[PDB]
Amino acid sequence: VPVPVPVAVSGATTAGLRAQAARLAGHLRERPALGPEAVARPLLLSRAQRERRAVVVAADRDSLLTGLDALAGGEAGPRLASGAADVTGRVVLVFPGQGAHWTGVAERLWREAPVFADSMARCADVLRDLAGWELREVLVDPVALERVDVLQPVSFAVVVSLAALWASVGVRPDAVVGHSQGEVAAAHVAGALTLAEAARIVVLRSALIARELSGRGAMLTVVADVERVTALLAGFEGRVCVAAVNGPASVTVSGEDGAVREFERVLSARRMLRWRLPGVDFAGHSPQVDALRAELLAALGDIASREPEIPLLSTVTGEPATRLDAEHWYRNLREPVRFADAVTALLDRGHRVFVEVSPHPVLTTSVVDLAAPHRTAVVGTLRRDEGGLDRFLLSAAELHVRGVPVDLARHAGAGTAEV
Repeated sequence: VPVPVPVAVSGATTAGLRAQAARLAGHLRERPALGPEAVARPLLLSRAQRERRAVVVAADRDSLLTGLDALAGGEAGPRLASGAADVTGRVVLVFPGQGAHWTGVAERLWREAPVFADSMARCADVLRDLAGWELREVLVDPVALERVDVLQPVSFAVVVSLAALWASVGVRPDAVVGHSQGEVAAAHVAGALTLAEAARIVVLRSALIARELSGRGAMLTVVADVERVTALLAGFEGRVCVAAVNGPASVTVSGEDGAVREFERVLSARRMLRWRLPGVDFAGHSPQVDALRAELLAALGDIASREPEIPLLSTVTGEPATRLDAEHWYRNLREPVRFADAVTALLDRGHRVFVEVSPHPVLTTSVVDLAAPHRTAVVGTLRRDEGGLDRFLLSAAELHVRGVPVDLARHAGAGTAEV
């Protein structure tokens, strides 16, 4: 099977970029034996990367030529990224909460990307000791993944490992932020927790949720701002509460299933958009969590932690994180998620590049909403049913075309073919 490479072209203008695409396609059509793997490296390392940039991520001629023809003709394509190389400022890795996972994610990337494979095997080691089960086996098991005690640790391993893959192409965070469950991964990636200790927290906390909360609640995201959602919760006091504030158009609420379904009727009547968080069978960030507190502090005990090597913006406080002790990890389950606040604090400190480290983008539209009016690059990593190295490289290309430093040449091969 051919391997995907990022094939880069650029111009001083959009019409210059389009003409360069057409010229490359013509060159390839004059040379029938010439593949993307022959030309990709010199296009990156031997050509200026100008103001208007595109990348076609392609493993074979035909798919490269399809991308290039689309680019030349001003059309979008499924493995074509293009943009203005105009973004400057610091880089944030965002780790999302539960609801982005899709069954089968990470298996293909384990086969295709040795840095990701490695991280995933380091995770499997730590999770084997703790949870018994074998990470790679569980990745493809839809029945196991519905269980919160399996899903949360698998999700943690996947996003830690995607972060390692980003680092291998030279995209390292200046700051991190993790929404609810993602805060543990963010803390690890920030250097505040070992892999082992982070994993212990996710494993012990997720097993306790599964025992005490699973089946007794649900969580719902509403396309609306928190002022509006709070108005609509009149009469739902103590039954459905605000659990997260993600942006001006994304607020999540939490409660017992019946009560949430009553609230959905309020929203429906009013033509408001909403959806249940998939795979979430508990009322996170609600008073239901009070009863877990004692067993959680006991199971966690003393946390082995250290000062983060880069800033970790907590979604407990919306501010740089203090002690990451057991009480912190309880509050990361109990208290409303201040995601919008955390992202806003980063925007106000010159962060302009946001990489959601996830199987599928769930918080990117909120980051885009919050960032306005600043010039920013906001990308995800994988998408539902697109778990290949090709999709990862397309995400890396989406940064490159906005002028963010990324080492696409790491995956560009060993080509020496020119012009």
